[PDB]
Amino acid sequence: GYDRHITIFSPEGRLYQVEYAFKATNQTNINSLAVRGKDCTVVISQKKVPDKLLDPTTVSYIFCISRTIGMVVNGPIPDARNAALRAKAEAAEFRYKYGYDMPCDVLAKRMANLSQIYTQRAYMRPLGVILTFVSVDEELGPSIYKTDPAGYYVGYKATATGPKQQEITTNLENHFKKSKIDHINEESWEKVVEFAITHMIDALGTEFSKNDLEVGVATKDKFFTLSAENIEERLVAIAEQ
Amino acid sequence: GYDRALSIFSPDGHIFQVEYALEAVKRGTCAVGVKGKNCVVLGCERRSTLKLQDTRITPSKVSKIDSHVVLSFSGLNADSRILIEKARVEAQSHRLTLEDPVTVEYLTRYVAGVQQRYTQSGGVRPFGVSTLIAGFDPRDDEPKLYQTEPSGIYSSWSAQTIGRNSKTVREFLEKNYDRKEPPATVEECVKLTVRSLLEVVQTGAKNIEITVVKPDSDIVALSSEEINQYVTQIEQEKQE
Amino acid sequence: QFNPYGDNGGTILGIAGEDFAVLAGDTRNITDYSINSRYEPKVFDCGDNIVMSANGFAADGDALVKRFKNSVKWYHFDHNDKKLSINSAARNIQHLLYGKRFFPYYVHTII
Amino acid sequence: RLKKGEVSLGASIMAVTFKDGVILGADSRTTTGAYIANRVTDKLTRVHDKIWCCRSGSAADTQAIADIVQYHLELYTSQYGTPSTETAASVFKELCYENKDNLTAGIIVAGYDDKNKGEVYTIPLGGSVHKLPYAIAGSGSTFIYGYCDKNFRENMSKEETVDFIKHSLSQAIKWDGSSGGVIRMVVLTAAGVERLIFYPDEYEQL
Amino acid sequence: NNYDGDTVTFSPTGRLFQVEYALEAIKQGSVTVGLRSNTHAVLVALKRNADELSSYQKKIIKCDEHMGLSLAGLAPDARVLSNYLRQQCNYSSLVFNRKLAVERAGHLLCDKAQKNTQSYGGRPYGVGLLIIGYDKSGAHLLEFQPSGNVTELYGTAIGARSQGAKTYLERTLDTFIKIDGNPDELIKAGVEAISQSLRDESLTVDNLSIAIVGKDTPFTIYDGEAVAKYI
Amino acid sequence: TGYDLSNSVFSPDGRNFQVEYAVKAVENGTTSIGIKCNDGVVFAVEKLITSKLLVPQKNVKIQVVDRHIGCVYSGLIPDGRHLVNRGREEAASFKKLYKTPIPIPAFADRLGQYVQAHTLYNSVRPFGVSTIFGGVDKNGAHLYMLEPSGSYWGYKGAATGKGRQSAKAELEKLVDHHPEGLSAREAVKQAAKIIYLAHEDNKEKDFELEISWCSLSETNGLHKFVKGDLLQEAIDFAQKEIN
Amino acid sequence: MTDRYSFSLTTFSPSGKLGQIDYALTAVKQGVTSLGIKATNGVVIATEKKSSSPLAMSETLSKVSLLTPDIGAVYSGMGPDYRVLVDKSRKVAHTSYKRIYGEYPPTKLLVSEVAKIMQEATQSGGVRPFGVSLLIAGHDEFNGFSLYQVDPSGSYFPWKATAIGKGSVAAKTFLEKRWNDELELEDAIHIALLTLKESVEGEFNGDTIELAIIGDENPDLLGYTGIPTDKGPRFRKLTSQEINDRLEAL
Amino acid sequence: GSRRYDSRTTIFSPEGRLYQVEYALESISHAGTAIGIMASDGIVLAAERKVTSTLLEQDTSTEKLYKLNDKIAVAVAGLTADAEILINTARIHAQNYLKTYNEDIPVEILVRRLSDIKQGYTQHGGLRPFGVSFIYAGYDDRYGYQLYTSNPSGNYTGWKAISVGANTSAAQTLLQMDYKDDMKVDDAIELALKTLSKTTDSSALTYDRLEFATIRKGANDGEVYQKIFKPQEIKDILVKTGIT
Amino acid sequence: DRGVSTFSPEGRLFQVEYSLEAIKLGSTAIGIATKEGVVLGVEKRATSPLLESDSIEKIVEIDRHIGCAMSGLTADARSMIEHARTAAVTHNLYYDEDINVESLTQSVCDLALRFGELMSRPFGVALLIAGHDADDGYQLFHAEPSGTFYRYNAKAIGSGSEGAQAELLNEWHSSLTLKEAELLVLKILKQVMEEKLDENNAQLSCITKQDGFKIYDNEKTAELIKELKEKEAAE
Ligand SMILES: [Cl-]
Ligand SMILES: [Cl-]
Ligand SMILES: [Mg+2]
Ligand SMILES: [Mg+2]
Ligand SMILES: [Mg+2]
Repeated sequence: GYDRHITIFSPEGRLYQVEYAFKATNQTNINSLAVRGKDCTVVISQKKVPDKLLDPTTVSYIFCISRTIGMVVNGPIPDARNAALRAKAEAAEFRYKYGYDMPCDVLAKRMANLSQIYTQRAYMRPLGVILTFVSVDEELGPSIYKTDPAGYYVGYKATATGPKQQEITTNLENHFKKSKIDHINEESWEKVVEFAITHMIDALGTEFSKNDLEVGVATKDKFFTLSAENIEERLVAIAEQ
Repeated sequence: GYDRALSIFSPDGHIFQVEYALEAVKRGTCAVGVKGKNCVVLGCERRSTLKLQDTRITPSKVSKIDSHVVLSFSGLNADSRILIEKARVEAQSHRLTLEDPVTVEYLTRYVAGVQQRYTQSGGVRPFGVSTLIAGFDPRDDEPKLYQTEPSGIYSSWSAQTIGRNSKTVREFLEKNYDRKEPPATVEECVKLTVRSLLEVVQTGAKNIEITVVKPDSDIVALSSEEINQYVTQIEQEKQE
Repeated sequence: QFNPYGDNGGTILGIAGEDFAVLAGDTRNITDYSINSRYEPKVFDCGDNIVMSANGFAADGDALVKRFKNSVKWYHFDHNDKKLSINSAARNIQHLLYGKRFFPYYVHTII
Repeated sequence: RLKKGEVSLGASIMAVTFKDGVILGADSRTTTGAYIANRVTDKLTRVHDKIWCCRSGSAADTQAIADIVQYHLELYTSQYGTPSTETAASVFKELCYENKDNLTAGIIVAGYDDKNKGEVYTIPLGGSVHKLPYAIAGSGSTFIYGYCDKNFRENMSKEETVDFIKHSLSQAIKWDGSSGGVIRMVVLTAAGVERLIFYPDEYEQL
Repeated sequence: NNYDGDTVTFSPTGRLFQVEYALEAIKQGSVTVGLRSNTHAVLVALKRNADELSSYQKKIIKCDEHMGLSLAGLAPDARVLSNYLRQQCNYSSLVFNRKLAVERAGHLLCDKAQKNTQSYGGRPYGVGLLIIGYDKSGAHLLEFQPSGNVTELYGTAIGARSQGAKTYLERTLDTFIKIDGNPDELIKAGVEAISQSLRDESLTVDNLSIAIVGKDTPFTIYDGEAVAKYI
Repeated sequence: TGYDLSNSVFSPDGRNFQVEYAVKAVENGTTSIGIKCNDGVVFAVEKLITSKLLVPQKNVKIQVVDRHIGCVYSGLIPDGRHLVNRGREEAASFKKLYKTPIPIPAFADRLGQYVQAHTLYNSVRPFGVSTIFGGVDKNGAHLYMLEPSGSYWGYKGAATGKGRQSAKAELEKLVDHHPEGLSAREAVKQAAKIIYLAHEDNKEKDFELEISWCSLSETNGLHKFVKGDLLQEAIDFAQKEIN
Repeated sequence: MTDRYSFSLTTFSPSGKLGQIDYALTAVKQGVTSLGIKATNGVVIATEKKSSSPLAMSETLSKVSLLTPDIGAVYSGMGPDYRVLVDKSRKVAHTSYKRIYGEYPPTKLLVSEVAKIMQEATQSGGVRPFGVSLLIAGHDEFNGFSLYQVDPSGSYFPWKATAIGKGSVAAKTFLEKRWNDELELEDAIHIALLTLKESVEGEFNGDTIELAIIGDENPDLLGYTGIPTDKGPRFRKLTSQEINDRLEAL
Repeated sequence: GSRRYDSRTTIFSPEGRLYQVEYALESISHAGTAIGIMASDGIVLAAERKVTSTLLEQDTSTEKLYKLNDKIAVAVAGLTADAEILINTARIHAQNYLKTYNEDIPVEILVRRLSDIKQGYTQHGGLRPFGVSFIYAGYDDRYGYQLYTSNPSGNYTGWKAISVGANTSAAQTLLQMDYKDDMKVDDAIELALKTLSKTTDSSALTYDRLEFATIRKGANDGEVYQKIFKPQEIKDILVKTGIT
Repeated sequence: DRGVSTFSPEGRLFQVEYSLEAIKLGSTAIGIATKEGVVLGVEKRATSPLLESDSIEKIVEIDRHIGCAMSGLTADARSMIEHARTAAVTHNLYYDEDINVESLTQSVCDLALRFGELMSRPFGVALLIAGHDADDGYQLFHAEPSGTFYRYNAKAIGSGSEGAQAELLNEWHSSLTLKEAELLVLKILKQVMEEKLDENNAQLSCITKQDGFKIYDNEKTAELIKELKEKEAAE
């Protein structure tokens, strides 16, 4: 059965290497979440530092692709960094060639097309990662677009990725049924981060310290990550209500 | 580029791809070459499971490489065209640089060298073809007949046959061909060639092709009626 | 426009006897009307009892001698330490020089 | 060294370090021969947040270079963080030096680090790099070598540096036909980035 | 078993079987010994023949006036690697007017052998080398293995039954290291060392091969009647 | 199955068995460590003395990259050398274009991307080394550890090889007992001790100690080897602790 | 390193089957149903928008794509494969035709170019076939309206009406009963919606259905005025509202 | 490395056969039958479409019969996509010859070159062969009317009448029975249809399941005309011979 | 399958070892070196009596001072000879001298291992290279597809090699004349050959300093065959 080793069709029309790349996604055992506000897009992810000898500041799965675009990865770090470096180069080249900042959805499509090539070309393996791109696009506003090893991509009102992704997904679904809208009706990004953390706590059923989380925020004309103290400040506000 | 080594040695010291190329030659229609005192004759079998053929336009079994040299073959027909084309090009190239047409030995050596190159080159299989190359050197009246094979070895023959049931016709030629006295005339040489094919062919109708080559670029192909006369003559002498 | 050649002056002289041979050359090196060095040797022992000088444009002269000295070294490696005969050296040098037929070494060589 | 009939950026450009950082300054004029193709050009251009450059020589060449440098420094930032002004000058040099025969670009690089404060690197036609306290360049700079050498002082204030640039470029404009229009300036400090403009009615009667 | 088809494949225990099979080719090769003092470095090599009618396979190759090696295993592979060393020694002379350090020589060989163990299609080198030389930091002896591993030593030996000579040198370490300014005695110690790897056969005039390099001695090889002194 | 026969093939788990097999080669190698300190880093390694015939001090395993980065590794030594050769090219092109010497995090990703690239195709073999490296740059001191998969993180202390667990345990104690920080000269002494303690897992052949360090104050931000009196002082400190 | 797969990954089996093409067609069978119907004055192409998640915005994912102003495309099978084919199809329409003749290619020739690309993925080294079947509707001056199907093998056939994917067998039967040569465009849209309701299981509205037409020229969608000969694109994607209007009188 | 997954498409069997060529021929034997018959005053090309659907657009369709130039046409049997690759190459080759010599390409030369391309895929490159067999029908001023066939092996032969694809064994026997040398085009048209009508796997032979073409000198004075039959024209010729 | 350049567990290259088996199937070739010259002889082995034996070219000239005999897949030797001839003439062009026999052999042997995944497989032919130069005098070399070459006083290759080599062991001494060597090649060839030895199915050649490399005529060899039979009957 060499049809399970490289990216060619099986008798039932399947690509097993692509399917197994999906299972590599959860190898890190980390859950991520993304939501949109009025003026912003917030992304959050679990941060697990098991070894005491590790420098915790260097342990990250969130990346600043361009000034406007941010990316969180679910999957092993080598493949994650591989994808990050390529996305950075693609976003830089786009700006040079076409005279304006690469939109979030366009970068997502580009990376998805690259992922598709690996599912069709034999010598290249798929990357075992799911890439979640976030920004505040100057045309489409707050944006969430997610890529997988199959080469599939789509926009999102909100989304979640990881081992306990389904619990987070339904938690968010039930909120948007209730609110009757496509986003978090909130002015400041600070409270949108508080929403994101609150609903992750409810879905996963765990409490979080400042070092157990990692947060990325996209606003108009800049994407940035939060420090431990920025998150701690945010955790205090949730507890006091 | 496709690099795979297809022709390789086996534990017992054999290159199976070259040997399997010989099996393709063994499948091919029989071809025979007989050289007389002042001529060479190339005989060729044509299988009769194909009726409704158009013999005007169907590729002939014997091919002119130059005006003084001819090449017949046994094995894969498509493969033979590639060797014939290369040989024809080399024939014109030799005239251009040496200001003299190729010798039969030189042309054979070139074709054999091409066949050999395909036995130790990556990404290619050997030619499923053995050839009989015959003719006369420039300003020379000594007849020349050479044989090549997929491995790339070549050699000169007083008379030789290749293809299916070639071991039967080789047996015939080995007792019927005298080294001390070869076929003195054209008629004698053609008759011996037709006789040898009649040991294998079936019917002497549109199954046998004969091509006669004489010195100073004198090559001609026999028609059906002309060949049929040899068939009619041999059978009447046989009933004895 | 950049001119890749120059004239370093100087002169050389070779004479052959019955059982010996001399190769002489002055030690002055110049450009235009200036003296660069009063002692800059341009006659070299290249091994195997072969002496060589390549006079004219010194950069080309040095490059050539350097390449021939290297040719002698590899001759030993490739042919079981065989002594390079003077006639063989001469033919080898021809190929060094003609190798740059279309961008020549501007030198007069004597061995 | 200019290609025939191509737009000429001949200029009056200068960058001056001072106590709080560095200030870039430039005129506004472009010529093809004696005709002023653009009278309101912006010759001060951003390659990074607080790393800018003054352009002179060929308009097309300097633009193409500046666009490439901006691309390199944006990619540098994504991997290694904020680049030094020296790093930016090095990228300019690499382009100017390696393509010295096909290019006519006299560029002044000026930036503000927090560690290194205000820095100025000038890059003439050859592609050489020269780190200086202040720098002048462009067709009109010849006329103000005397003036600028006599009047420049290290560790000046913002208002003094603005006056030094204004008076200098005013003279360069007055004597160089290839220079003119408005005087644009860009201030680089820890505070941020400030754009200044000065019109003929003001600076001519200095 | 299933993991020895090519060099690009690791075994479940983390082994490269093709590299190990290349190492095996060295063990089948004829014995050769290397040792040094502070002034000189010596190579001794037992040459092998096909039969009495044949010549004896040459084991020692000169790389420069100050450097050379002895081989054990596939001889053509030693020719490729020795040629590479000759070029690198030569590049150092022409470009930098500098004699190549014996340590750099080892580093260059290591990196050349390594590339052949990480790529598809190619194969590992099937030969072991003992490199001796005298450079600006005195005498040197190196041991090259086609896995890539290069090691600097006082003395060593590679090939069939090389353990006997390697044990002897391990005992004699304190004696032969101090043989300074005496070539013939350092060779004698090397000839006695290789003698501990002999079985049924003894050292004859066209069997033994010796090479030396040192302070005021260029790399030179001794064969034939020139080694009769040491029997 | 057969999923472990070819590199870059995902198993049904989502694993690359060939990379995991390369880790086994690393585990088989000698112990090497890295210790991050106040204003720099310290590297140490175990050199097994196979024979009396090995020249002491003359089989150097720790390698310098540029003038400010130190690299040490465990596993297939040649593979480590190949990685360092690449590192030196990466560092050279960075300094060529950007003038400044390559930052350590920058350098870490250059190796990471290169090693990761060797898990993408079946025509190449994964690296059979875990590499501990780091140095001093504009932002201060950094210590990293890189694995066959391409995975790397920053570290306070790092260890790999046959005695990694013993070394890790000893490293964890230093991090707990010194929250404010460890000095450069102290880290050299500690490095010696940890190698000697980690040698208990490889105690058939006796060994030779080798230490290097980068420090903003002690070495002026450059990579240097520890030799002579400072080396013997560190050895004596380690000898006293085992007894 | 380097792509060492210079050899075919699709080969003939003893029975004469090209396995990878067959398996690619199996992947198309699993795919969601899509269809195309040809009228006298237009063409309609339609498909279901299978949403991966309700949080996902199905508007961002477009199954029906514009290739030229007068040509559109829809698929069944693997979405990613389709997306890159659309990119290549749009480019080839320019490079191999418009940049030569100064006008857009007719439907049949653009289809031919797409087929060529899919055939090469069947024979070239180190690649698998595309796991999709396309339906391409289009108009051009000299051929009028036309509808084509393109399979993983690279084979293409012209259709009066057809369906591909999940429930194609039943859907083709339904179309045989309803199709005639006198159908107006509005009648063809009505039949398309009826045919698609049979295969769709969940919600059936303008937000879950994607439908586009090739019909009359649309000057309002051109974007400029002043050139009489330029009258606008014949390709138009029906809005969510426009679909729901026709679902009431169903 | 990649050696593991190589099918080795261009090798010999122990018996001296080319595996992939043999399997490509097996594929072609399931394709719709195509017949070529050469008369003294023209050539007929007839071909059966593969199981037609009633909703297939028949008039604006091309599956079997393709035009190479004004004087040469081909009938296809096998993978259509493969055939179109080869057809465009053949069309280009014909135009290269015309551009070079200012003369229409001789039929055999075009056939040889196309057959040489197929041969290449069996000897080198490591790719699968083209799963196609052609019947070439054409005219030139040297040999007049000519019929050839080529197959995945790259071997070509000339014919008076020939069939490719499905049921060639049965079809060739019927052609061999009723064919004669002094035959006219109109008679050859009737023979082509009668042969398909008996060898077909369908219930009855109809206009919608056929492609038909002639190459006559039926134009005005010493010039050749290619007629690709329309649906209604096939319907009429089918009634005229009394099949429907 | 498996790689072309793969090592066996014993430490040998599979393809090189398999090519050596092909050489054992080949026709016999013998070479003997003396102080008066070097003699080269081969078994022609015609597959059929109709084959004109004089066209069987298994002894070949490389230069005036270097000859060559072959055994195994003889078609593979053509490009080896072509290379040798070019190497020999090229060296004369660069250095105005004859090229050493050893250096020529080394040049040919460099081709041997230039195979893998360069050519697709090793050569399936062994060569006996005989010659003379001023430095090392008369020489005989055995060049294998392994890239290895040994110098020999005498050597036999091919199907009857092990039997012929044992015979050469006893018969060879350092004072052999050229005539004695000629007869010795014929004697040993007649012993190992299947068919009966005569002038048509066996060929002799030699290389001397004075006259260079010469292939003997069938008339000359026939007399040496007759001289050989008479001498064996004489005791
Ligand atoms: Cl793309
Ligand atoms: Cl401008
Ligand atoms: Mg980042
Ligand atoms: Mg793949
Ligand atoms: Mg002015």
